[PDB]
Amino acid sequence: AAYKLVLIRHGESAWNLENRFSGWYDADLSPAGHEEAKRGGQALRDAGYEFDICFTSVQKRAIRTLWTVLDAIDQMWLPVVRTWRLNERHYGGLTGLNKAETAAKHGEAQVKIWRRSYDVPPPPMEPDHPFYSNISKDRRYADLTEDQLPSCESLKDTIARALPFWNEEIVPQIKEGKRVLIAAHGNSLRGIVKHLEGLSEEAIMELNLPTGIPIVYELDKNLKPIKPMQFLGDEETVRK
Amino acid sequence: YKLVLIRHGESAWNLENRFSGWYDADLSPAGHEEAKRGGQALRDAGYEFDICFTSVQKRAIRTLWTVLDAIDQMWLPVVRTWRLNERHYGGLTGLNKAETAAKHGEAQVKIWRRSYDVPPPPMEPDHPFYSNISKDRRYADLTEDQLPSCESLKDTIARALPFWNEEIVPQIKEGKRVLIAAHGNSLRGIVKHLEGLSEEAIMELNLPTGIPIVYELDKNLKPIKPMQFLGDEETVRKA
Ligand SMILES: O=C1CCn2c(C(=O)O)cc3cc(Cl)cc(c32)N1
Ligand SMILES: O=C1CCn2c(C(=O)O)cc3cc(Cl)cc(c32)N1
Ligand SMILES: [Cl-]
Repeated sequence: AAYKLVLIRHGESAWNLENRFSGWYDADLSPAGHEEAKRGGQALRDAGYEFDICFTSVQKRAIRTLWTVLDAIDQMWLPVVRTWRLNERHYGGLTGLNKAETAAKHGEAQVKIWRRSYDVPPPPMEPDHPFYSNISKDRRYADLTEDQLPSCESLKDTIARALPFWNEEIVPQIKEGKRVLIAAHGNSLRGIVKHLEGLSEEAIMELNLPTGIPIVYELDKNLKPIKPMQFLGDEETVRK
Repeated sequence: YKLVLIRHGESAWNLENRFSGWYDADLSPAGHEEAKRGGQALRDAGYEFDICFTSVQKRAIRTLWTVLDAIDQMWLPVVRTWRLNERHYGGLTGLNKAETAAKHGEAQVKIWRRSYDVPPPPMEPDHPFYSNISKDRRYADLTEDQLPSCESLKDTIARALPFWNEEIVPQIKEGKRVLIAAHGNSLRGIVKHLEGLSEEAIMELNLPTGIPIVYELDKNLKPIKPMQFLGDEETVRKA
């Protein structure tokens, strides 16, 4: 094909072990998730992949995934571009709650509505929320406009603010011939996969990208996939 | 304005004592610990940055990664440039002191050590690093004039300072707090421009490794006080 694009979703975080909603909270990788990034980078190294530019979020679990990959493939010298538009979905007032706290406060019906819905956001993260200063006042977002800093996101909102970065900054690099690596999160990568394959709301909400595994697209000159996405790795991990 | 430089520490296989140059040596464990200590000094002092500059050489890049991790600023933008690379030591790259004297003689090696504008011999096709460096992907867009076979110190500073002038100075002037993680001779180039040092003075300057180097600059980017070092009092005095 004309072009080849590689995505990687970061693995287990510290808050995953606590089964807390992270969203925009800057949870680090857990030791296991860091090991996953190492395995994915080894897969890219064995396959001989080369890149010219990398994109990631401003969240350290993705940035550390990308760092671990670049180390494994001996491409630490590549230019790296960080953007809040590749961040995980903003889970609003659910941020920091675990499964039990969420069910206790909102009930199983409302939580299932939020889980299955494409465009119903969770509650806003209000100023008295325990992580409100930690996230909404973090200087890394100081240049966002009032309308851009979200208090909460549905998957629709998340995709809506990720796709502008893809169209304006990633697409030109790809069409310039640069080999792109994107290290990011489940829901932002959902936005990209939905755009690439023209998937339905229901189809994207059923797609669970694997973590720590290189996802390869072969793209024609209009950036439309010529075949299904492929996973890199040994036979076992590729199986699962 | 506040500007921080950090020079990386020890590299693998004693290569900092072997004219490591443009060979892309990794940090040794000890040099990695040096970087962790420097980053911890920066965190203890509560430093914040807005943009970071480094070379295309992984010992500098890993030093900067370690510092960003230690100060919880992995989200900062990072700009890599070959213009901040270590001095290219030509045919000497990879040789220890005894091998250098054996091959070239004491008198010649002294001349290269003491001279500001005489390069070592070029790195030839038979050199074990010749294809490893000169055909490396990362230098593919360099023009023939730009990609060295060897550099005098003058050469190194001449190719570093254009990057300083065109990319770092505008950021300092916009008020962004700049961090630079680079190498001995490229940082020498910056320090020589900042302090207007002479050739003999810059050749006598040996910047310490793993130590944050803080500059306070006025509206003209002219230092207002001598460079200061960060760390516990023990290592600060030493430096
Ligand atoms: O990607 C996902 C799936 C996992 N998920 C769950 C769960 O119980 O597994 C609840 C939930 C709620 C919201 Cl608003 C978004 C979610 C949620 N995003
Ligand atoms: O920064 C330096 C100082 C250390 N140095 C020595 C030494 O014996 O310490 C020999 C030498 C030769 C060249 Cl061409 C450049 C050097 C050299 N660059
Ligand atoms: Cl980086």
